[PDB]
Amino acid sequence: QIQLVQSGPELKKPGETVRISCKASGYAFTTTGMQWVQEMPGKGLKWIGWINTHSGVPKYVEDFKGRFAFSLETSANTAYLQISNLKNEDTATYFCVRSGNGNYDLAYFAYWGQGTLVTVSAASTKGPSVFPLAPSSKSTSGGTAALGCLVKDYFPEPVTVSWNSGALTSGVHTFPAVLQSSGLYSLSSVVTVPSSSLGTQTYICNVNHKPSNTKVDKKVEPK
Amino acid sequence: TACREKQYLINSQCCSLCQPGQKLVSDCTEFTETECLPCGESEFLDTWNRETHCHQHKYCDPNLGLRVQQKGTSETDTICTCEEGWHCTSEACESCVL
Amino acid sequence: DIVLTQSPATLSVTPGDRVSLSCRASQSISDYLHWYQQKSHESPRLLIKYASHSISGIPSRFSGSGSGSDFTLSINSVEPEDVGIYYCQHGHSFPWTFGGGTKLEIKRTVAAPSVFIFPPSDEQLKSGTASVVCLLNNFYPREAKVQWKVDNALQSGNSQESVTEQDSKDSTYSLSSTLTLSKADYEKHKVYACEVTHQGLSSPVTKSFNRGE
Repeated sequence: QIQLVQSGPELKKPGETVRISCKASGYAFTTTGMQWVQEMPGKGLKWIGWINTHSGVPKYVEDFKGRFAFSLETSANTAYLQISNLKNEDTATYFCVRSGNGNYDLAYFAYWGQGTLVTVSAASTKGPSVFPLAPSSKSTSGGTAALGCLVKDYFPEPVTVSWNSGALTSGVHTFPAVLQSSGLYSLSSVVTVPSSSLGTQTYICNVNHKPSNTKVDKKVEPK
Repeated sequence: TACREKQYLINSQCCSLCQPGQKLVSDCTEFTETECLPCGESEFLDTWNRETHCHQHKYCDPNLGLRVQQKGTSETDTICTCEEGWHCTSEACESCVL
Repeated sequence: DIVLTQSPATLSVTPGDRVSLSCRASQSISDYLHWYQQKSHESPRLLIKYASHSISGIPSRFSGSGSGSDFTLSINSVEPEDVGIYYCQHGHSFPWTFGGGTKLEIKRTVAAPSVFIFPPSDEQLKSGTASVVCLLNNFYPREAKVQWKVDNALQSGNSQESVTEQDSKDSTYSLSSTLTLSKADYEKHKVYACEVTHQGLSSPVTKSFNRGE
């Protein structure tokens, strides 16, 4: 079907710029105008405005006008949004949206991108240190063995934690991250398996910190 | 190119318009006709339109002494009558007088 | 600029229930109202277009009603998966505004947490910091208390908790409390314990370990 793929997560110092990409596929890029939405950490949604994928003429909502700007590369079926003179207030997740089927207004957003988190900070990127939260074998709560990964001291958010290269899916709990005093983040990803498997099955956590090009695979392992 | 009237909407191909009373919601595809949904509460459209939003009915301001002759449909505007004591100022019907 | 007031702010509901999430606009917005469902760690999903019109793929349960200023998104038979934040957004004049959100909280039976204690890694220790983890897996309600104890000393202000979101399957939360020490403080003691205090627990549970065992 129709798909909206976005750029990776960015971190920029205040007063700089950033450009977020959006690669539309599954339709005729020029038939339907591209739109942008800003999701505030926790808080609500604000429509940034839209661009004409045929004329290239954008309509920006007043607050966003002047600092935010829609640009597109037709040849690549990619629309962009670049935020100039970055303010701390701009740390949010950014979505490119589509629908209806025309190159007009249409407020109904049937297709959303995955989101692009922009982090506005004076701080620099730090890669996570991954550590094993080892299973007991001996100690079992609900007949289940718990094991995990500690994704310690990293900046900025976010981190991608999957189990056994996506294969282990259910019973997994990747916690919300916690920013410590050190100004860095830390989270843990835990998975409840049946105790028997602790010998047979080999477990791997696949950690990915895109803002520091860090990709790790820890082998969990008991004792 | 080309495109037959009251259908003429063209973008790679010929799409049809919305019958008065309906507004556009999605363009047509190589193999899907136009969207069109009927005009909401208080709104109308009297044209075979390629329009996103319908228009609000005329109102008939009682502060100007206006009654309602025909309460508008999704196809016709509101026919603005003048007060059952006052004559209308000009050939239907903005200001009312004695 | 239009104002879309979504009340109640939150709404705790048992499954199977009929649900009615409301949205009221400052001006009359005619039929230009749309409904979005945003689940945890997921982008929003369009549910309803132009107040009443059904979206291709949206479960039968969801249906919308309303005109002008007051609108209502109704979930016919609330499921445990329908746990998320629900947004209304208009079209009737530039710019477009969203609403508050009405957080939908699924109700369920009491559930006791599964408790686990994790010693700091062989490697995390060669760094010079000790992180001891307490896991409270799949429980209800959210409210639970974790106290850490080092050689029966009640630890205070050196541990951080983070709780998950309500599971889309079993309507339960999960928590991770992490006591952090210097490698020095870790090596200087022996018994590490976390004492969990839940409604689903008759008597507080204390999972523990003795270092170098």
